[PDB]
Amino acid sequence: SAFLVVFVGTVYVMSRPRPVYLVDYACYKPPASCRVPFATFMEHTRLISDDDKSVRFQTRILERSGLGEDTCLPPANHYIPPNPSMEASRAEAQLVIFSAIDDLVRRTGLKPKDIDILVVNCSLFSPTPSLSAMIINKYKLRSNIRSFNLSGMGASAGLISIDLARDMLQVHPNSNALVVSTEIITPNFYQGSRRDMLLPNCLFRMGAAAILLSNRRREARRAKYRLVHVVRTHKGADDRAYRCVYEEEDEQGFSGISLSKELMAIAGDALKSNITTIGPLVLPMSEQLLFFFRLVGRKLVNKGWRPYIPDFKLAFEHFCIHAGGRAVIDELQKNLQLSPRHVEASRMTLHRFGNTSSSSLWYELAYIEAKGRMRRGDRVWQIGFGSGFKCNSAVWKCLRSIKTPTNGPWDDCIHRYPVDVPEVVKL
Amino acid sequence: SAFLVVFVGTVYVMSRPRPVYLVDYACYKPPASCRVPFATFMEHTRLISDDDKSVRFQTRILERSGLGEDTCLPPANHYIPPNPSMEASRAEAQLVIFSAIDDLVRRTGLKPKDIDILVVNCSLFSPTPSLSAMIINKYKLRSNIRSFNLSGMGASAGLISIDLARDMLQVHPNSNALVVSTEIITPNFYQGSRRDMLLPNCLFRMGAAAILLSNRRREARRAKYRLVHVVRTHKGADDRAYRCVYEEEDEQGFSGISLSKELMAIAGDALKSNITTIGPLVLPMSEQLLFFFRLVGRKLVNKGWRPYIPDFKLAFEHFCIHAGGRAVIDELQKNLQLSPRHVEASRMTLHRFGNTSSSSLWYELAYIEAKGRMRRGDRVWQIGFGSGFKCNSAVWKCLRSIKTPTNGPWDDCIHRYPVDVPEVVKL
Amino acid sequence: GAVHGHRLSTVVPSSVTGEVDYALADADLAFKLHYLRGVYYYRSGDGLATKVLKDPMFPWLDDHFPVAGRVRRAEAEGDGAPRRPYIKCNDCGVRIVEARCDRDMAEWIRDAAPGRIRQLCYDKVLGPELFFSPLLYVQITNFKCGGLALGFSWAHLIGDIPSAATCFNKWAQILSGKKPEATVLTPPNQPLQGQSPAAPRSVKQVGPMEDLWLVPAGRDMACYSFHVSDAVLKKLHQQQNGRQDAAAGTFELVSALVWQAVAKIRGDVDTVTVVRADAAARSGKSLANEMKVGYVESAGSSPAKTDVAELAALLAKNVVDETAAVAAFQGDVLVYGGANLTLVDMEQVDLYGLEIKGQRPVYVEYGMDGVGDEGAVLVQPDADGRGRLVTVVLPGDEIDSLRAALGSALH
Amino acid sequence: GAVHGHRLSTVVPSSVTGEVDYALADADLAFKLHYLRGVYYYRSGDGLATKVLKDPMFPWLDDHFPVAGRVRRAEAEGDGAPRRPYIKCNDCGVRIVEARCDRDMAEWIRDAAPGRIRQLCYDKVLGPELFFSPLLYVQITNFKCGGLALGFSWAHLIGDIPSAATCFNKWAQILSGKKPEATVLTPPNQPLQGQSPAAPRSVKQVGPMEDLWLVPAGRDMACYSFHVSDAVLKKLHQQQNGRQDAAAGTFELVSALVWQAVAKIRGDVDTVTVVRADAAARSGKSLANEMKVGYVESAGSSPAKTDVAELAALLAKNVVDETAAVAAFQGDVLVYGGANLTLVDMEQVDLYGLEIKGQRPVYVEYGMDGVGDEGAVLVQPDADGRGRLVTVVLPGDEIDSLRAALGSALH
Ligand SMILES: CC(C)(COP(=O)(O)OP(=O)(O)OC[C@H]1O[C@@H](n2cnc3c(N)ncnc32)[C@H](O)[C@@H]1OP(=O)(O)O)[C@@H](O)C(=O)NCCC(=O)NCCSC(=O)CC(=O)O
Ligand SMILES: CC(C)(COP(=O)(O)OP(=O)(O)OC[C@H]1O[C@@H](n2cnc3c(N)ncnc32)[C@H](O)[C@@H]1OP(=O)(O)O)[C@@H](O)C(=O)NCCC(=O)NCCSC(=O)CC(=O)O
Repeated sequence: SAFLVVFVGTVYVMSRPRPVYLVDYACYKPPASCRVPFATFMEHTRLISDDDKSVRFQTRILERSGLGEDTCLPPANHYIPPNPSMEASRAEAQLVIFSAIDDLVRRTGLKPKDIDILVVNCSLFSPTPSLSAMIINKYKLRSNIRSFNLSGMGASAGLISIDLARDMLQVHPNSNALVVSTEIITPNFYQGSRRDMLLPNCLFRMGAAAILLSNRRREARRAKYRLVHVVRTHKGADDRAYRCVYEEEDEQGFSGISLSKELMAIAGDALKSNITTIGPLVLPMSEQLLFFFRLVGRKLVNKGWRPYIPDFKLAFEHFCIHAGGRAVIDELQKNLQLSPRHVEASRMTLHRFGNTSSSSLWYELAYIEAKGRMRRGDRVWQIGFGSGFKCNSAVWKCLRSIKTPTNGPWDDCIHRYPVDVPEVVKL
Repeated sequence: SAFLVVFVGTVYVMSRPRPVYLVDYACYKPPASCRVPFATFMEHTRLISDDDKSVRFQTRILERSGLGEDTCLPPANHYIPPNPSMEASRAEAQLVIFSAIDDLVRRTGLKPKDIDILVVNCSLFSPTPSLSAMIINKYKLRSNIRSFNLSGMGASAGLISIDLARDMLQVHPNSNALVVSTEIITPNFYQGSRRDMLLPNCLFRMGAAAILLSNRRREARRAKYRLVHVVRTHKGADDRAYRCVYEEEDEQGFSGISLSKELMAIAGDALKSNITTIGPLVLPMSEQLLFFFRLVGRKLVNKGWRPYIPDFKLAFEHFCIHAGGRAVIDELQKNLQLSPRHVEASRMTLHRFGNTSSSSLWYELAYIEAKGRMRRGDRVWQIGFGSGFKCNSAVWKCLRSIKTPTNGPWDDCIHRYPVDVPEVVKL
Repeated sequence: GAVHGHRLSTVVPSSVTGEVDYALADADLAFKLHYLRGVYYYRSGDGLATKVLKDPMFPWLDDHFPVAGRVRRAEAEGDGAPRRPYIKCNDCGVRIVEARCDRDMAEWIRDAAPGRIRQLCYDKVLGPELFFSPLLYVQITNFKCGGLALGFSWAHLIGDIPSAATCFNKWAQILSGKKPEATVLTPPNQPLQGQSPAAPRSVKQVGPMEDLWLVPAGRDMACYSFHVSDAVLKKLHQQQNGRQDAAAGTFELVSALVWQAVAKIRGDVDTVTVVRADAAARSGKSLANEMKVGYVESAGSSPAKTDVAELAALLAKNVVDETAAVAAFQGDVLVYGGANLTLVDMEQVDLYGLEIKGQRPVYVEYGMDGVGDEGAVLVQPDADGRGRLVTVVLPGDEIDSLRAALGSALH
Repeated sequence: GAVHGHRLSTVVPSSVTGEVDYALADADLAFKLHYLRGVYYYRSGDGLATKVLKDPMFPWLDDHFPVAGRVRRAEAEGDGAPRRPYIKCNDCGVRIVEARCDRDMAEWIRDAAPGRIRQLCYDKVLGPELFFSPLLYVQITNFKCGGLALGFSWAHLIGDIPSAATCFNKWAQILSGKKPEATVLTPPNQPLQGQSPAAPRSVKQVGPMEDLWLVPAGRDMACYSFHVSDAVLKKLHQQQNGRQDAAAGTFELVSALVWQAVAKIRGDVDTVTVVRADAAARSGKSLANEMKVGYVESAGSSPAKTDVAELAALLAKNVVDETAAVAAFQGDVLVYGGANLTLVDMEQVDLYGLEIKGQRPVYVEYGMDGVGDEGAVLVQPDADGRGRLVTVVLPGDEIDSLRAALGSALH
């Protein structure tokens, strides 16, 4: 063939999807003027409450939580009792978000007229106008910007916004996307005494991340990662998984997030429904033969062999399990059969920054970058789980080797990390 | 030539966008047990209020509001004083939404396992798990559904949801997209006494719309409309238009929507900024020539001429301006030079249903379909303005002539509409 | 064991009435100062949740839309002396007061203590905000034994007592699934002239109030509602020996016994008032104040110690009827207990026809409000349909001694 | 014109300390029952919002991390008869109390009424939750003038009074933009062995206290801060004509004046305590109790008959210092006001070195909490550096008698 390859050469390049490049991202580093230690949190709890059945419960929760002393709460939970105002929660949203976009536009050389798509997510706090309209008002973005504000979707909506900005960058060529993933802790606080609602008091901390995605080929040599796959999984059709992370009000009228005791069994079963989709996508077919050389000799001889799970350590170099709690990283390690060096970004992110809900994956990625472990061609797996039990996952591929002076949230304190973490905090 | 013309039929055919078809929609008609007359509202206000200045204000607001006697409030504002609980807010979200999707799946034969994209928008009420997860839990949708929950984006977020479902149907072929556009009035009631925050009490009423879009070409003989354009215009960069519809807390701590007195001057300038984008897209070139020939003679002949923007009455046959208030449709009519029959769906929708925030455009479309005026090939213009002053606009093209028994929200009352709405109702 | 947790709500007509002005008759504006309090007790109140009880109130107010209207006045730009009220039929609605009482209902029915129809009815009045005051209040009290008490606070302006009871039974028939009888509001009421400046002796000209439609008595009333049994009814038929008489043995004898008990304690109760809820005097209208007001006097010896057969034959024969001059008068007139002790004939009124689903009431008592300081006597039917229930509205200083005087005869 | 609107908040160290245990000295545990109440008045608090004042407290507590810790108890190695406490350096923080007062500050400074130091310092104590009680409270009171009052409630366990004052001045130096000097915690405190089973006659051995480090008085205590001027100081120097004196002419004359003034009120206060803040006894440490506590007897005539010159002569030389036997005693003791009257020498202490931006304080007064019912005399410096200020913490029975007994000499 000599002339009928241009028809193949134009049916392949117009059907190939546009690549979505992660140019750079900036994570909000909260200051040491907002850190809440163990003893400060426990004395703040002991002053406002009267019963020593809730304080002794929160002591065990916070000492088995896997957090540290540098975890930061907003400047309203430093008061006894706290002040969950609307202006105090909106000014915190102008602190964690605007300091993450200012850090991003000074390291990328980004213009505010260059941003075409703006996808902001924050679970509980959703003011009128949006946080996206707040960003548009502050940075003077264009009138034809395509802004979206996904609210109420929990701690897995960071990858929902990443998949949304991916699907918007296929329709619109030569565009930049701005993804902001935050969680405002000032209206998240629980003023009551129900024990299932006091676990979000001892877990969630300050944090945000501004993410710059693009599909231009000019920003393919400056870019850090290429988005390979985003795999979503919604276990909300089950009634046990839908009412797992449920926002209720107690019998005294205080709103809050009520976690279930069966959450870790549901978070494990939301991952294995996500593993069965992302498995054929990322595993090499050198050993994707577990379903054709091993399964065909089962239902005629013996159903059930002793377990040899698909080794995901052959498909990925880095793992970014969402830092929900200590016991959830402990279980998803044993489901994936991970080494303790693989779950090190998640553990040290929960230790240093706490359960920053929608943006823990970016603090984990900045940990893997700032340790000098992000080499060229390394594949990254970000597993993120939240409310409604959406368990979304993203596979990034590193384009260029990151140099260890990173200018991220970790560079002030990563000479001490990884810290050895005993499972209790003695008091 | 006769052999190398396949390069024309491979570059042009694979670069055209996928057509998005509005298959059907279903607006929630509230029952007559939840209706609030004028006297019931002005007595429920007068029993709680100690201030006799606020009732003299809300009398004037509700009597010049353009609303009617069939406007429905949720079953928590029927109490004296109201009880805006969260269980009562979820009971309304399970009522206005699950009765508009049940109306849609019985008139289209839609299966819950066919829905691939789910875009729900509600401005103020955004629980955890979100309303999209509520729809997924009730109807038992698939685990790999792409669900989005856009909250905080005001009353113009219906067309943001339509634009999002349109852009999601370009990437995913052979897909159905469910769009739910509602507003929960139960947490939106202002329990205070500030006069700028007492206008959303006298305007916002119950209503919801569930919309089924699809890019399947098999559903081109069943569908009612084809989406032509969606034009978005975000006026949030102006500091006056950003704080025009603003959610605050007053001096007593009550949260509410504070409407400004500068709203019609902003909504008119957010519309004519949207007109300059949708103008070259839909206007016929037989009278688009004033931007090609007549603007040549501005610095050539005269500066100071006759007021004449091009006629949108030649472009579209139907208009669906968002039924915000009486003075807003009065101001967006003279900015477009519309006949009283052109602003008739908006006026009768505001009279019958009130200011349903995001679903007013679908109630107006159901009004035009109920009168039998929706013919084949007719073009519809749906204008929606909201908070942050996003002012979105969409153009649909009717595919088949709608037969006048519609089974919508209007069929119990369409024989008496249009009603001669007085300027001030008789007191 | 007081009633607590009052939650206020409204029910409207399900269909828009429009700009309709319901004209009130001349007999409606004479009874405007009085208010009816009726309580309907039920043994089992399960399955009657307060959406089940409230959803038939929306089709029931479609037929009875003046009950959901509000009182306004018609302006007169001549002299400012007349301003006739009407019912502007806006769909403002009927108050629904959800309440709960943690006492036993059967122990409270047999309490015989002064004051259970005030705690079980919402004690409101077409009050100082006249233009924004409801004409009907329905209180739904749930007891801790499972009992249910429906307390109706009915304004005597919009309807009579049989009109009120038929209006409630037409809601019970919609709740039971039955088809109610059609309501006739069709011939509109017109005012009448005739120039009567002299009030009858059956009523008391109170002062020309303007926006509070209530006369305070100074001495607080109390509805003591005792029971007249079947054995003491036919025992009252043992004093008419040797004579034939047209005295109805279940109204004239009972009200004559209560008149004897009141006149034994007061000095001279010479003139009384009989306000009959007759049926042959009714038209077809569903909301009309068609009572039969008239005064009866002794005209001779005092009724303090004569026997009740003489007072019964005196009450059934010597009534001078004045129901037309009460309506033809121009001022506020205060019929119920204003000039004289009223004796009301609510005995042919279908009180126990408030069958909710299949549940006939256990006990139905009717009180009043706005009674002047002479007293009101309300002779009601019984649950079995043979005895009488007598609610007596009195200033409180006498019910301690009416129980001492009536108990010698009632055993 | 009272203080209201208290808002509580904490400031932690900016750097994590870790699992450090600050060992207390044998002198720190002898002063654990007393507390310090120091108020610093400022004329103009412009630009000094309660973020500008709170932000330098995060670098200030990195150097002074035992002040941000809590007090715990270690367990014995054999039988559990002793339990020596220590400051566990968890970064729990320092309380900040943002209050306001609508009274104007210049009127309240010159008012001479008792109870001013109690309202501007947050009166708390290492109290009923001993493991969860702060060692330092800072109250910021905004006045009607815009004047600022910093009220420092300092637990006397963690440091002395010059240690408290330099610890506050090192915060004001960070606030003013300056650089504070070195905070020395480098030699750790250790217990001693001296075999001391007998308490000195300068303290009062109170009973066993377990989880409340405050001895109650029972009477109404009152701290009365009167100012002793320069002209009355030179009138005190005319009573050693021809007599050689070694008394410091600004402390022993003034404390002798207050001693004979309260000796004319109480019966027989024969001996007194002098708590000297001696500059030579201080070591290099920044949080340590290097006081000089010792009694002094009359040893002759009564202190109510004699004059202040011979009282100062016996007050300078006849001090039997017991500051080692105070720290060496086992049981809990009461220094300030326990056994005898205490005459503190807080006069070379840099009180007015709290220049927060460029502003010298207008008035600085120090009170004490936990003083027993004998009294405490706090001889402070004034703003000019020549006159003195005396805060007398006595019961309220003899405060108004002291203002009359001192007025004959103070003019
Ligand atoms: C496992 C831990 C309880 C700590 O381990 P422990 O050893 O203390 O557990 P344990 O068995 O000994 O007992 C713990 C005590 O706390 C109680 N307890 C434990 N979990 C509870 C829960 N969900 N609700 C109410 N009570 C609970 C137990 O009854 C018990 O009380 P008793 O002593 O009486 O027996 C905690 O670390 C944990 O919950 N980790 C999971 C974190 C998590 O749930 N993250 C959700 C974020 S998802 C998200 O981010 C999505 C979103 O928010 O939208
Ligand atoms: C224009 C109207 C006031 C009615 O016309 P009138 O003839 O009565 O106006 P008027 O000139 O006579 O004066 C009316 C009285 O109300 C006061 N008044 C008017 N607008 C006010 C406002 N926004 N805030 C506070 N006060 C206001 C005026 O000061 C005046 O007070 P005085 O008596 O002292 O003179 C009302 O219909 C109106 O405001 N329509 C606009 C509705 C609107 O804004 N919709 C936005 C939906 S946006 C949305 O849906 C997005 C989202 O929710 O997120």
